[PDB]
Amino acid sequence: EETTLLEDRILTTRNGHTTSTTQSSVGVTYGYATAEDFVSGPNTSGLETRVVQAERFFKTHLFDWVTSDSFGRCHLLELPTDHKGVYGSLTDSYAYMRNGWDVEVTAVGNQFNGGCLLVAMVPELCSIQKRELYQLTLFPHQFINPRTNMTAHITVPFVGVNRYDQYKVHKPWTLVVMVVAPLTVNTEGAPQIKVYANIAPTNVHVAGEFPSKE
Amino acid sequence: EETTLLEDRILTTRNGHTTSTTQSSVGVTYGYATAEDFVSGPNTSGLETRVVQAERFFKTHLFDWVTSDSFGRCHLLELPTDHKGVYGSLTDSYAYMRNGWDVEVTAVGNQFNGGCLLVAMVPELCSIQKRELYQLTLFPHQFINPRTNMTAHITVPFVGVNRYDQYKVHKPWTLVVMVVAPLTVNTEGAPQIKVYANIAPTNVHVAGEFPSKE
Amino acid sequence: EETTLLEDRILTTRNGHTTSTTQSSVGVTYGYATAEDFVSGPNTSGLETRVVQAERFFKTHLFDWVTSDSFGRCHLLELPTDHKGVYGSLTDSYAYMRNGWDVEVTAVGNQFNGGCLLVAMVPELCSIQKRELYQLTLFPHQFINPRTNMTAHITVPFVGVNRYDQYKVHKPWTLVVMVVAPLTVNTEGAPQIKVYANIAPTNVHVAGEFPSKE
Amino acid sequence: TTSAGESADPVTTTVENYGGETQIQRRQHTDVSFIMDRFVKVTPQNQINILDLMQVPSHTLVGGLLRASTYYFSDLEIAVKHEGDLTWVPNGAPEKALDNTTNPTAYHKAPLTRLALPYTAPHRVLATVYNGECRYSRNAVPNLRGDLQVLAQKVARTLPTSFNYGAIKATRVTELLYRMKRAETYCPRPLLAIHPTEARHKQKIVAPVK
Amino acid sequence: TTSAGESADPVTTTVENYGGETQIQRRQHTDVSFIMDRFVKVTPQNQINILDLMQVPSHTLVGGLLRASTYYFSDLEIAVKHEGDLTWVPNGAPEKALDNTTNPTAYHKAPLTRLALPYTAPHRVLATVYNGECRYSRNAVPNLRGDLQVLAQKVARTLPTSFNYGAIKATRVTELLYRMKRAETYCPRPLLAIHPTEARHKQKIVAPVK
Amino acid sequence: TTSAGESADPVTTTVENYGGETQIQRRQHTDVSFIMDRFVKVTPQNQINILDLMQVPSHTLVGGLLRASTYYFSDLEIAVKHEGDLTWVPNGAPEKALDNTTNPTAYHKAPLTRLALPYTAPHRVLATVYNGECRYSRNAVPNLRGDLQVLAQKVARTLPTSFNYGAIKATRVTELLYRMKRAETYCPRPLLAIHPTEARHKQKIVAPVK
Repeated sequence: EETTLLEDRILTTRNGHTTSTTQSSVGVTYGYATAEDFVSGPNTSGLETRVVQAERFFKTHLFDWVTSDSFGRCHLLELPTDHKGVYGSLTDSYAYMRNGWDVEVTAVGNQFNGGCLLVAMVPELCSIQKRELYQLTLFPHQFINPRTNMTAHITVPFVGVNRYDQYKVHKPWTLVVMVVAPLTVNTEGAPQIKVYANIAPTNVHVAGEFPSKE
Repeated sequence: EETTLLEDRILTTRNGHTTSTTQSSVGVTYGYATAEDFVSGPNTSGLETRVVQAERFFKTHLFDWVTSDSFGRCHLLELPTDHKGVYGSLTDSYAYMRNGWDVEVTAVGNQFNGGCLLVAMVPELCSIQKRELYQLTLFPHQFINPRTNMTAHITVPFVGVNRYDQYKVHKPWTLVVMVVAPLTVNTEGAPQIKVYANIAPTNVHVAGEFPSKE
Repeated sequence: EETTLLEDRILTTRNGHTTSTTQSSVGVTYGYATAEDFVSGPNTSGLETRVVQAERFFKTHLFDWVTSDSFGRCHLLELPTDHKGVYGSLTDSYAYMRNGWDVEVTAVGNQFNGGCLLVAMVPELCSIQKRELYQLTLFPHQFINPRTNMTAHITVPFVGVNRYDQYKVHKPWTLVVMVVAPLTVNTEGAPQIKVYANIAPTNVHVAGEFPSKE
Repeated sequence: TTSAGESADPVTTTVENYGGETQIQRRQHTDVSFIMDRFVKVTPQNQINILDLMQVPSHTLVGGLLRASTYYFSDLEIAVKHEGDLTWVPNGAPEKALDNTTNPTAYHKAPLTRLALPYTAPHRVLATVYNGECRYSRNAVPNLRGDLQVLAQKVARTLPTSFNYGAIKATRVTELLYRMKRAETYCPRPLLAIHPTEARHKQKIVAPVK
Repeated sequence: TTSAGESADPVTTTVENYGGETQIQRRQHTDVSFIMDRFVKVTPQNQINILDLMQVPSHTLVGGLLRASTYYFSDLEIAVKHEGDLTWVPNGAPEKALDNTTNPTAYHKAPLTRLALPYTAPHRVLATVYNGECRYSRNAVPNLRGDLQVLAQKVARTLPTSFNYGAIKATRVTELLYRMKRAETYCPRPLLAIHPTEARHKQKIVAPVK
Repeated sequence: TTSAGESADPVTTTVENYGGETQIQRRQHTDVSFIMDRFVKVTPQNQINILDLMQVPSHTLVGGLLRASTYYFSDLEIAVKHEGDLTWVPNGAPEKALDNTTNPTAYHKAPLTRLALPYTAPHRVLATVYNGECRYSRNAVPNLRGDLQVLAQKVARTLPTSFNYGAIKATRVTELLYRMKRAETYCPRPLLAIHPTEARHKQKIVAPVK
């Protein structure tokens, strides 16, 4: 790690013409793989194309971490979610798509806060009982713990029973942020911490072009 | 030294099957020597043995450092002291013994405290006048100063007019902790600092086995 | 930069038999050059001499940075200023002089203060309008920003339309400290920061010895 | 050892850190292929049974461990106790095909029929859990955001119709057991022991005689 | 990039940091010698004019940019519209020398006289600003300390008498233009655009016809 | 130089840090063997005197410096002014041996007797201070914990009986001086100057004549 009152664990991620820099890095977690599997299979008959213009960061607010949230308070975000940009327009121009996710979650208070957040990328999240939250570390994850860091970064591939997805009927991944230890503010911490996601789709491939409404 | 708000001066001491780790290390002070002198002399006639099972950490509370303690407030611990474990049982099974000491003293408050502690290992401490406390640095020592560290570590050998001791009538070493600058708590320090010792006997040799009470 | 709550950006400057050390260094700014130009020109006819005994630090208070000072509050110090030591006596014993300046400016509060100071060395400072203060970074400078550092160091050469000066009628350099962002004290900062200069003349050369008053 | 806890990089210390010695381990029993490869009983339907591994109760060894994976592959064996003849039909068949004997039909031979069946789904792998719909003619699935409450919309979902190993039919099927062959498991998911009321979960364990 | 802001070490990022490409630049027009080398009009005195570059209005291109340097060097060209003959005298001349024709005198030839003049000051370089006095017989200059207010003492100061390129005199001089030749500039000083009332300073820019 | 003050690692700067120069030093006078090797007077007992270096007053040079060590070794010289003959007996002797002349007895020869004596204790080294008891038949020594107050129990302790260089006896011994030969000192202990009332301790120092 590196130096006096603040830090040099310093990472710049680039996705397209968008960059993000943290000085409290902790590294990135690669989930299930280091690369995607084959993008060109039998089910697309050679008709698929990469659309590099969608591989870039978009942003959404997740929740506000406050002192009354207890162990097991969660916020889920299913992926893909509403995107009003060029990724979002792909889902209405092509019948089949596949992409992984480069995920960056922020919880900035200051180093006088306490408590701890687990951020995780779960596939096919249909239900999670309370007792299973004790095993959420089974999934690609990283913690946000104020005394160390303010950013979590997980990079995950496309997964699914099928090589290309139809995102209007299926959501392969859910970002989950879970409170593992309640926020403490003491005399000097931030009164609450807003949690934000900066997400980039990676390796987006589309196949099967739709008509227009003309 | 090493990095932002907390630190990497990181030491793990092992004595037997017991370990101790600090992240605010400052190093260890070796007193009077780097090794013990000869363990096998004329006075034991080749009958002495090492008992490696006693070389491990035991713990005792020393005192509570509070804001009303002034320069020269001391706490002495004569060594050996009461040990209800295998070292302690050696002193009742053998007439003569020798061992050095690996000493670890802790004073955890936080980095918003001020004040300073001198910890020292003095041989044959029978009396210490107030004015002599200005020269306690003559002895194997180290400071505990909150802004830098919470641990002192001194490693000292067996010393004595005789090569093996009889600990039921003589105490070769006294651990002394002395307040050199009074504790300050300001708005953010710990209200007081409890001082604890973690001590391991080193190189214990015994000779001259006693009867039992049977 | 380097480590936990405090720092190792550690510089010792020596000028004569005087030293100054900071642990929050940030480096030194060299203005307009790395060396002086020629010290021995036609205008002194070979009669000039170096007087190494004047090359050392002298000290003056500049101002007290308080929370009511707004952007653009300045404190100027014209150089040379009153010196009651051997540099000061040179200005009354020789008609012509030249020297550069090694300048060290201090603003110690603590790391819980906020706000920012620009320190700059301006030549021939006769007037400065408010709008020009936005371009004071044109001049040899460095910032003092509490969260990073407490010291600014600028080293500048002799400059002038003439190779040797007459300091009783012309002041080539003005030290200016300017408030760029107002001081914040919050619950833990220093209530105000006194600003001090530690200045050493460098390369002092004199020519043209005056009578006495005898 | 100390480490950065936030990282997620696995940290495995050993007893050597205080003078012990790590021993050898033989882990043949927690190998996925071996442990998944034993029969498990299911409660059969009187006549038509579609072969769906999610029918094995979640508390059993094979149900417990199959649900601890997201995606899986295997071939299958079944053993069936039935009256009449047993017909099996692959994934994708019309259900009326269950009545035509050119489809694999096994004639009754006491006490039971055990069959090796291939994986027939149209997918490279199947899933124990699937966050979506297979019916088209609907309205799009929402992009849910929120806490755990939000997941209650999904409870009326049945796993896609293509997630099966075909179906079998006989006049009466009395007993059905499945056995996963050549199993592969991907992406672990939670595995829960019983939660004790007491400090330790206590059970009568098998002990000598008197 | 992140850097230590307090340092003053120049930090120049490029569009490459997010996938762009830095282009080539041709900077011939912001070269000091070229840009300073054009004539600029000054308001003349009826007869004696001392040649002092600080006479060109501060808002002009050459006045704007000459004041953005502390010390400067150049030779000079002047073009002068005048009645009679024009005499020039170097730096340091008695003003009564302006009436003696052996000193460089140009005889009237319509419409104007343009002359190349050398730098004649006794200083290696001249300054646009000078914090001091040239009159001796005075009392010493103070060592001022304080805020900006302290600088108001200096307003009645005129630049040293030696800071000039001589002087010219004719019966009537009607127009005078200066042009700096071979200019050198040292130690940059502030250069101010117009301050807008609005979000953007707007002007009628030269556009086609109708 | 800056350093970590808590460390205890000796830090010795020099005048070179600001342009001075460290000179050569000749330290022959603060060598333990040399400085300990001079006679020092003790107040004798009328007849039996046991030879115990802790008898030399703590304020003297040899008493001051002997108490600044924990353990020490030396041989010994004594010079004794006495009536009759002087008998010495080694460490461990019965005191009635002091009356038998085969034990080293020196016959009176004016003005005094000076003798070289060996170290005779049964210990490899002797100590100026000893935190314990030599009498057995007692109860065990406590393991004291507490502040300085706790050390007041120990004041009635006399140094072990074996800590001596024998004993001497004569009809009257009038003067006794000890001189440590070949001295070795281990583990430094405090050495105290006089504490002044004033800013500086002032004394009449030896000066010329008038």
